[PDB]
Order: sequence, then structure tokens, then C-alpha cells
Amino acid sequence: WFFTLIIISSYTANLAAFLTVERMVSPIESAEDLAKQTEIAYGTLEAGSTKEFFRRSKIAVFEKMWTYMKSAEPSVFVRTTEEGMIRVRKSKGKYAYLLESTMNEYIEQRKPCDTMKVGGNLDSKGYGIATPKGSALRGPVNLA
Amino acid sequence: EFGIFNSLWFSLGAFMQQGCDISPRSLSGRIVGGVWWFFTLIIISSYTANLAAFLTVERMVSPIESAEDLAKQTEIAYGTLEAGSTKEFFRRSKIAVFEKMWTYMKSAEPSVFVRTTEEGMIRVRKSKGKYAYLLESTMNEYIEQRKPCDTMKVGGNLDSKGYGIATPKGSALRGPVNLAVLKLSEQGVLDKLKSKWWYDKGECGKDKTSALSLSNVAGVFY
Amino acid sequence: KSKPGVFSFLDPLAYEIWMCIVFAYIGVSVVLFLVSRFSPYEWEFGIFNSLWFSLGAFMQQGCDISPRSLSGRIVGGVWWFFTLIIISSYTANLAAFLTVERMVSPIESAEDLAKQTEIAYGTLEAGSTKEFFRRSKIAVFEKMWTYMKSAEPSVFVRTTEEGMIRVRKSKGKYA
Amino acid sequence: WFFTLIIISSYTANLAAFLTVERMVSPIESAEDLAKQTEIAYGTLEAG
Amino acid sequence: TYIVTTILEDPYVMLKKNANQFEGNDRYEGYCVELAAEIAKHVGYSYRLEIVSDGKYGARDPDTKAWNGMVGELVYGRADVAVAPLTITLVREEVIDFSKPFMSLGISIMIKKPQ
Amino acid sequence: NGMVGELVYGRADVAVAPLTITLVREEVIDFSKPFMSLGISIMIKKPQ
Ligand SMILES: O=c1[nH]c2cc(C(F)(F)F)c(N3CCOCC3)cc2n(CP(=O)(O)O)c1=O
Ligand SMILES: O=c1[nH]c2cc(C(F)(F)F)c(N3CCOCC3)cc2n(CP(=O)(O)O)c1=O
Ligand SMILES: CCCCCCCC/C=C/CCCCCCCC(=O)OC[C@H](O)CO
Ligand SMILES: CCCCCCCC/C=C\CCCCCCCC(=O)OC[C@H](O)CO
Ligand SMILES: CCCCCCCCCCCCCCCC(=O)O
Repeated sequence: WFFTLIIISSYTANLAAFLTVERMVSPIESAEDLAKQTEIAYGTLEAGSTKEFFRRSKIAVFEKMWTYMKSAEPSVFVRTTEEGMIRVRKSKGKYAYLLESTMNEYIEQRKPCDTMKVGGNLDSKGYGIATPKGSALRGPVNLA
Repeated sequence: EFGIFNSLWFSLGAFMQQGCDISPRSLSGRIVGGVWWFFTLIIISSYTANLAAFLTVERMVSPIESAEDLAKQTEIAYGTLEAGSTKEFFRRSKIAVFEKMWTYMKSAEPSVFVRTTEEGMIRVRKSKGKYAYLLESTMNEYIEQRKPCDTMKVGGNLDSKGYGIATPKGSALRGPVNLAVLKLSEQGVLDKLKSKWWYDKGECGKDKTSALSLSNVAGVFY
Repeated sequence: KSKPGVFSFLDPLAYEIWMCIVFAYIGVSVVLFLVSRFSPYEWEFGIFNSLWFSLGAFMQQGCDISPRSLSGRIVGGVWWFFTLIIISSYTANLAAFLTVERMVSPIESAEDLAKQTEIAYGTLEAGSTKEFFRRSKIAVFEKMWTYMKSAEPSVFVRTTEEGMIRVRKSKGKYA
Repeated sequence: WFFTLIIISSYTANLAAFLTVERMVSPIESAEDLAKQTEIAYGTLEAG
Repeated sequence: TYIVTTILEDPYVMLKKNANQFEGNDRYEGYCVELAAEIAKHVGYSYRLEIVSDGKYGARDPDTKAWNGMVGELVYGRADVAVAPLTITLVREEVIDFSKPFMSLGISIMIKKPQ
Repeated sequence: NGMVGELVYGRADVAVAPLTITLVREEVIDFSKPFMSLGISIMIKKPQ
């Protein structure tokens, strides 16, 4: 009887523990979230504007992320976007890639469909239509 | 004496972890009884465990997470300002989702529209979550951080637009101003300013679990 | 200091639940007695035995006697169900109470005070501390300064004694 | 019966609490603790 | 010294509580005011923060075919630059020049916080 | 080099690509108002 009482209470209590923590688990929904934690690694292209954004950033979160990324072995940085994508895919949720939102959304719709974009943007950029300086097309193209 | 009525009573009492007047004596009756005892033990423990989980951690879920949700559902109302460009975006949209939303919003009684953003904000506040207001994202985020701090923005933006610095058509300030704005953007000044005046000045930057009240066991009493 | 409270074991359920449990207990015992007796075909479920059956059912201690009729079994079955839900509710809510009592982290840093909003806090109107806040280049103290600027009722105190008394009277809402 | 019901529920509830949240506590929290205790050793640089 | 037109809209440009206690550009505070400060610093020039009398972002009335608000005040030479949340649009682009957007935005849904 | 080069040195008279508006390129060529807004974002292995 005593053994039974301990064992059954243990089963109930441990099942409650399982279900309660499964209910406390918060995903990454933001950049600061990725910054403060340490369990998940993350990197960017070795050469490109994203790396520069991080290197020159005077914002606390991004400075911290840069300090982490620089002081990381093996290197978080990747050679090409395909390399980063594959590293994310094969990391088993221990590597996050940091890239332009548009490419992120595109890759999200390409099989294998095992990637997703989390949170909002860290930065604001635009793509534009360019014309040579002093061109006559400029005003019409802008209005178009 | 396991007639059908007594069988039903045995089984009910086994599930409720009450007693029995009678227990099976055959091997077959005991197998049946044994598996029903095991089933009962797992199921009841699962009920208790999961209810503990629910009462320990509160997960509040927003019904809406996108515009297509406002489109497909009907219980929640939603409307714009008549005065502004937002209404016009919908009026002329020609995207499926937004066309559908316009068709709804036009044929809505009472009027989903409001006069001023203050009126729309108050309407959203007063209703218990049956009206969603469509407005510019920047104003939305600002209002979200101001008192009483009881609203939120949900989903992404529906459209894309920008605020710019304007100068007179022939002006010599144009090129300098443009390059100034780009320089500020790239140096992170503009982000910082937005952070300061939305979040750092924000008014509203998991404990004391309560006794169960009569209300969340009233059904068992009934 | 936390002095539990002699009858704190009742805390998982509201006072109204306990009182309604008692009423339900009496009502069940009386109906079990009534539907067991006035049936003149038979007349062991007198009133005292009905009360004992009901009590043991609620405590999940089982019984010397079970109802044999359909009416007695209906009564018994609903009282069994009620008991199962109510007891599981008590245990589950007690677990919840003891789990969060165990998740509570004290304030033991400045940013901890800064990020939350439940605790208010102030300093002397005139002092070097206030200056340290006014001229602070780091996030935490800048945020604290911005908060202290928008303080109603006013957080800053005239004298250290005033601040000390405000802390004493506040009941953990003023630092 | 009533006593039993409260006590057993309290045992199950508190074990759930323990298994749900880990709390590791450091035995030492001051120098007087190193003074009073004898189980834990403590030493400095041989010359400093 | 240039006249910089503006509108009253929180948190862009807001009258400071000590409005009477201050005079000049320091009458106002907000996002756009510091933006104007930085823009002036980068370009060079000096300015006074005028406020559009009508307190409206411009629009072209079809009946009269006249511009009102900040856009009107900018097209009729009364103002030298507008530092406000003006939305870049085709109709306004034809009449004035805009800078690249200093703030991107869109339409969004506001709901009551779930309780 | 690249498309900016092809515009600066008269080789081409328009660029219709995803070309990021920047200060350095703004100095040498004229951009239109952005036809597509974007930013840096986080990509993660989808939780299954
Ligand atoms: O250029 C424009 N800039 C605008 C800027 C803002 C704000 F974000 F608050 F600064 C607002 N807010 C919308 C939300 O309620 C409060 C006013 C409206 C603007 N409008 C009117 P619309 O575009 O016709 O709707 C313009 O025209
Ligand atoms: O103007 C630019 N437009 C760009 C457009 C895209 C895309 F969205 F895919 F179209 C990308 N991709 C995402 C990163 O991996 C390479 C491909 C890179 C761009 N880069 C290079 P940067 O130097 O890293 O900014 C530019 O310069
Ligand atoms: C005297 C009369 C007694 C007879 C009646 C007694 C019935 C009581 C026990 C039932 C559970 C038995 C089955 C237990 C389930 C085993 C499942 C298992 O081993 O699973 C492997 C696992 O899934 C690998 O991944
Ligand atoms: C021989 C055996 C005799 C049988 C003895 C009979 C007593 C049955 C006992 C308990 C179950 C009663 C509890 C279940 C009540 C159903 C109501 C319910 O759950 O309603 C939910 C509602 O539908 C919201 O969607
Ligand atoms: C089937 C009978 C079960 C026994 C139930 C015990 C009843 C406890 C006492 C009920 C009265 C109210 C107690 C709660 C008071 C409070 O804490 O505010």
C-alpha cells in the first residue's frame, strides 16, 4: 500500500510537471529574445550589408549580437546564402540565420518547407528603380 | 452476481475510484476488471495533471491574428475612418481579401465607420472585443503604449506606405535633405528616435494564483 | 514574514465552494434516504447510514453498503462524479499555488525595478542621486528618470524621513 | 478520512511543484558561513 | 533662416507643458522636432518651427482646385520645407518633391487586449 | 562595378532590380521611391 501511494502520486506529479512546462515554452518572437539567450546560435554572410549593419550598430541589442557573432568558434558566419540556409535546416533548431526579409519570405515558400521567419524586421530598407544621374526618365519613372 | 445492471454499476464505481459491492471471480472477469482499473488510473491522473497545468500557467489567446481572419469570421465587426485614405484603400482595393472586407464594411448595420480616431479608439475600448479598428500602423503602436494600455495591434500591415520630408518643387534644399535623411537612416538615428518616443517614453512597459470560485465548478453542482 | 494561517489548507477553494459542498452533502444524504425508504417494497439506508455512505464517498474511502435500486444508484453516481471533480480540483489548484509560490523571484537589481511597473520609487528632490539619474547615459537609469518625471502622486520626497516613512507605509509598493 | 485526503493531496501537489521548477541554492552566502561551517574548506594565495 | 512647416500630432510635434515658460523652437517637443534638428545640422541651415495654421495635411479640393494644409503652404512658397508625417502619394508627388521615406508604415488592425 | 557601374558609366539607362537605396549609391545615381520595403529578419528551422 505504501509503495503504491508513492508511485501513483509520483506519476501524477511528474505528468503535471511535463504538461506545465510544455505550457510555459515561449518561442523566439523577437530579436532581443535571440540576443539575451545563449542556447541558439546565429550568423550571417561573411561579406554583405547585414554584417556591416551589425558591425556599425550603436544599438544595445545589435552591439551585443555583434560581440557574440565575432566572438564565436566555430564561425557562425557562412559563405553563401545557400550555406546558411542548409546550416539552419541541418542544425535542428540550434542555428538561426539573419537575412533580408524578402529572401526569408521567398525561402519560406520553397520545399523543403522547414524554415520560417520570426518576429519583425531589425532594420528598414527599400529597393528602388535607379536611373543615371541627370536622366530625363527620372521623374516619369518615379511617378510610375 | 454480474447481471447487466450490476455490471454497469461495477464499471461506474471503478471509474470513479469508489468501491465495489462485488468483484469478479473468474479469470475473464478479472482481466476485464484489471484493464478497466488501469484505464481509469491513467485517465483520472491525466485529468488532474492537465487541470493543474491549466491553472498554473495562463495562456491568453487573441482570436484574430491577420486580416483574412477578420474577413472569414463574422462575429467581430471592423471599420475605418470615413475621412481618411484608409477607407479609400479598401474602396478601390481589387485584392480578393480586401474587396471582400469592403463588401462587408459597406453593408454593415449599425455603421462600422467612425468620425475621428478618438471615436474609433473609444469604440474598440468599450466593446468586449467585437469591434476591430483599421488604422495606420504608427498610430496603432503609439496608442498601444499609452494609457490605459488595453489595446494591441494584431498581424502585419495590409499595405505599404512611407512618410517623407517635403520641399517646394524648384527648391535647392532637395538633394541635401534627401542625402541627410538617408545618412540618418544608415547611422541608426531614426530607429533610435522612434524607440525613444514610442517605447522609452511608453507608459506600460505571472503570480498570485487564485482560489477556485463557485463559478468554475457550478456545472457540477447543477 | 509569511505566517501560513491555521486553516490555510482550505485556500485552494473559495469559502462558497466549501459551504456549498456541505449543503450538497446534506441534500444528497437526505435524498438517498428518501428514495431508499418510502419505496414500501423494501421498507439498510436509513438516515444515519445515508450520511455515512455520503461522507465516505466524498472522502473516496468507499463503503460498507452500496445502493441497490435504480434511484439510489442514480444518486450515488452523481455524488461520485461530483466528488471526483471536486477533489481533483482541490489537488490541481493546490499544485498551482505551490508552483507559483516557487517561481517568484525577488527584486535584487536595478533593471528589475525598472522594467516592471507594480513597484513605484523615488528619491530626494535635491541631491546628487537625482543628478546621477538626470545625466545618466545608460538605458536603465534613463528609463528610471523618464518614469520618475511622470510620477503621480509625486515620488520625490522632501526629506529622507519622508521617503523612509513612505516605504514603511507603502506595503511593498514604494521603493 | 478528512485528514488523509488533505495530507495526500498536499504530498502530490508539493511534489508536482518541486518537479516543475528547479531551485538550486548555494550553501554559502557570506564569510561568517565559511567561518561557522567546517565541511567546506577555503584558502587564499600562499603569499599575497 | 528657413520656415519649417509642421502639424500638431503626437508624438511627432507636441506643445511642451511649460509652453508659456519657453519661447522659440523650444516651445515644442517630439519625434519630428528632433528630426528637423538633425536635418538642419546635416544640411547646415537654420530654421524656425512654424505650425500650419489650418492644422491639416494638404489635399486638393476638386471644386476650386486649390491645395490646403502643409502641401498648400509648401506649394505657395509660404514654407521652405515640411518636416511632418506627410504620406508620399502620387497626387502630392506631382506638386512637390519628397525625400526617401524616413518612416515606413501601413494599415493595421487594432483590437482590445484579450483578457 | 555592377549595375551601379553600368549606370554611372553610361552603359545602361535604367536598373530594374532589387537594388538597395543607400547614401553612397544615392550620391552617384537617382533612385525612385522604394517599390518594395524590407529589412533584416530572423530565419529559424521550423518547429515541427
Ligand atoms: O499625410 C498624412 N499623414 C497622416 C499622419 C497621421 C499620423 F500617423 F497620426 F501622424 C494620421 N493619423 C491617422 C490616425 O489617426 C490620427 C491621424 C493621418 C495622416 N493623414 C490623413 P489620411 O492619410 O488621409 O488618413 C495624412 O494625409
Ligand atoms: O542591392 C542589393 N540587393 C540585394 C538583393 C537580394 C535579394 F533580396 F535576394 F534580391 C540579396 N540577396 C539576399 C542575400 O544573399 C544574396 C541575395 C542581396 C542583395 N544585395 C547584397 P548585400 O550587399 O548583402 O546587400 C544588394 O546589395
Ligand atoms: C490476475 C488478473 C490480471 C490480468 C489483468 C491485468 C491488467 C492490468 C495491466 C494492464 C496494462 C498491461 C499492458 C501495458 C502496456 C505495455 C506497452 C508497452 O510495453 O509499450 C512499449 C513501448 O511503447 C515501447 O516504445
Ligand atoms: C447502473 C448504473 C446507474 C447509472 C447512474 C447514473 C449517474 C451517472 C453518473 C455520472 C455522470 C454524470 C455527469 C455527466 C453529465 C452530462 C452533462 C454534460 O457533461 O454536459 C456538458 C455540456 O454538454 C456542455 O457542452
Ligand atoms: C462532505 C463533507 C466534507 C467536509 C468539508 C469541510 C468544510 C470546511 C468548512 C466549511 C466552512 C467554511 C470554511 C472556509 C472559510 C474561509 O477560509 O474563508
